[PDB]
Amino acid sequence: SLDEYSSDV
Amino acid sequence: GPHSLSYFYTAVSRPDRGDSRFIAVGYVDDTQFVRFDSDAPNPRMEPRAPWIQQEGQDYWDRETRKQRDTSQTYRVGLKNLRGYYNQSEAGSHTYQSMYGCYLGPDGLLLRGYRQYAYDGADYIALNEDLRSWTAADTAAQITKRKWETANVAERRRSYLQGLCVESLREYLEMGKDTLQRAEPPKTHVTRHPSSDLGVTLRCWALGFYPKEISLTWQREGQDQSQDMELVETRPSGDGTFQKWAALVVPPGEEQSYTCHVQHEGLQEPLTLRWD
Amino acid sequence: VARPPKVQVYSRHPAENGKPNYLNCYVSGFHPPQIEIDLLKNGEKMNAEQSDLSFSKDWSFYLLVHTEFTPNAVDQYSCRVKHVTLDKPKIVKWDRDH
Repeated sequence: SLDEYSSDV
Repeated sequence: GPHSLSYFYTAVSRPDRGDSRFIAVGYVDDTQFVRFDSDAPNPRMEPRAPWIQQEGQDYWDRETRKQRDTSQTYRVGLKNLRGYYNQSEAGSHTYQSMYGCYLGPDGLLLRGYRQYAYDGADYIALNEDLRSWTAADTAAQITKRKWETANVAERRRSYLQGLCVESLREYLEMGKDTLQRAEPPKTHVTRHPSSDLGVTLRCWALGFYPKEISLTWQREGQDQSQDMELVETRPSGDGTFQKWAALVVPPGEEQSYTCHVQHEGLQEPLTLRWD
Repeated sequence: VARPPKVQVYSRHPAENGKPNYLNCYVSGFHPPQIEIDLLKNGEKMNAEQSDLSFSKDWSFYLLVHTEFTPNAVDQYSCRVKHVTLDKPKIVKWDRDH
């Protein structure tokens, strides 16, 4: 199952 | 042995189209089981191993939602990286990420990781403590500061200790007939002509799973790795792997050399020779 | 700096004339990911399936291009790769011994 969190570079 | 769940993300800019393409794949050990491609019409998380197809619609819907969001975030990142590095829109660039959990012997997290690259170079990485970052240059220090401000490390540690391990355990049981069967190599040695005082013996290992293997040549038990040719382990196409090792030996002396195979699917190492 | 592809061409099973098999072009170690990989039969491109783009711990990409084929005594197979690290396309020929 994927890590849902995205954080902009 | 130490099972793993890993995901691999690639985002690439396309100046021709003025956009980008995001592709993700997931693996349990050496078996790919899911993919996502933002170029697909109506892009969705898709099964790539038969055993993941027993997940219901909630799973496919929710994984798809995560990837659509992530894919957007990586398109913005490509623009940001372009600025950090004073690059124009004329050329293509690549932003990659990979993360995963290695399951210990006790079913506990042995090691969780999350790292990033830009144009093939290490960019930033979560340290082993799952608490802090290491940044590779000035640009990555800006990222590091942003992610510290927003406490991204706690989000990653939570995932790698919680859902990553929990879901891997489910996949391993779900697919136990394949993910937990060690498939031993089928092995043999072939013989071929060569050059001046030269005959080549090739020790084959075919159809093994998982991918890790040891192939070596010996004369009287002395390792011949200096003069042998060892090809990179390569996929069979059917989920298994292939590899071979070859050596030039003096004509008539074939029986002095033995090929040695170690693979977790064999009770004991194999010894074989030209027959 | 870009990294060039390594290329291996091989059959799934030991080849035997007249027996159906699979033909594999495995291409690995390369960066950036844009690449053209073509399986050839007597120089003409075959319509071969390509694996999903993935990469290794060192960030370099790998792809498998593969198709069904029935080897025999006359037909020649090769894999042809174009990448920015290659000024002329790389061509590796298939043979039963590698």
